Amino acid sequence: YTDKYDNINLDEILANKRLLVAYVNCVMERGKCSPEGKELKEHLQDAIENGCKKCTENQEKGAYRVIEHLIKNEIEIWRELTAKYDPTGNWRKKYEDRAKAAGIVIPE
Repeated sequence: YTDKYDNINLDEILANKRLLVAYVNCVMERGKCSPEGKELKEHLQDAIENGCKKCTENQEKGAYRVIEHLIKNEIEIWRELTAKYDPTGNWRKKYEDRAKAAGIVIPE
């Protein structure tokens, strides 16, 4: 399935810092996107900008895996992503509330 491909690529991105940086740069429009990077970026952007209006259930889950990872481990990147895609902050708040409910402490 294309879902399986997304899942293993997300597994790779979250495990390898080089891939995560390349992916984040692709999402932030400051680096090249591979075809899979472009596909995952579409859903991560949809998640932050629009609450994943067009994401399938598996795509939304995949986007949140990266969101929670960034909130917990790369807060500065999470802040850049939300300033770019959700400055209004309603979706940002929904995800931050979910991460806090998972016990993640978020600095101001």
